[PDB]
Amino acid sequence: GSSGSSGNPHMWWLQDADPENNSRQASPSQESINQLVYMGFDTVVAEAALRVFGGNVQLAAQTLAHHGGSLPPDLQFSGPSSG
Repeated sequence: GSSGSSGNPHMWWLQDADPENNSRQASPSQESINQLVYMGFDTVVAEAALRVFGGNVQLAAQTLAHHGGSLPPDLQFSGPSSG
């Protein structure tokens, strides 16, 4: 990955409740990511997680929790892995 510690602005303070939230494969949603960070997962991990599991806050947590921040190092046969 890449160092993550203060850089991009959170942006989108308030306003606009639901801009575009449909049940279709696509990038994650701030909230979905924010809701993740809450559980105890670096945003990056949250965003990366959602991406891993397509974009399921649960699927992510289900793992992020089970594992406990770190993601599955053996989730993808050939891909990213600390090892």
